Amino acid sequence: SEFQINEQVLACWSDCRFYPAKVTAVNKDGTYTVKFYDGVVQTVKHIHVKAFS
Amino acid sequence: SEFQINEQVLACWSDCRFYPAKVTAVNKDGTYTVKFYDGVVQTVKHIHVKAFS
Repeated sequence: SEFQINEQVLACWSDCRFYPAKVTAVNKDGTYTVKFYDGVVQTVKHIHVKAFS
Repeated sequence: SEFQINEQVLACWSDCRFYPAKVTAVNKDGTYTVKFYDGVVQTVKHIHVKAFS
């Protein structure tokens, strides 16, 4: 089951730590476009993100 | 003290884990160009890599 647009997830950043990011796009190739709080955007594989609570 | 070209370090990858990578370039802007075992190249800040241990 895929995370949905506008949904918050934990995404990995350059410091090898996870931060909350908002799914801005779900792609057919099995990736997500996510946006961190500071506006930084990145594309990541579904398996590289996880639930956030 | 900066890591040097050809020197190996631990670099962060998309799965938020560290893997051994070879420093292929030391840049004036304080970043490294590193190459993982599988040939994957990425540019990272100095503070985002650590001694290969």
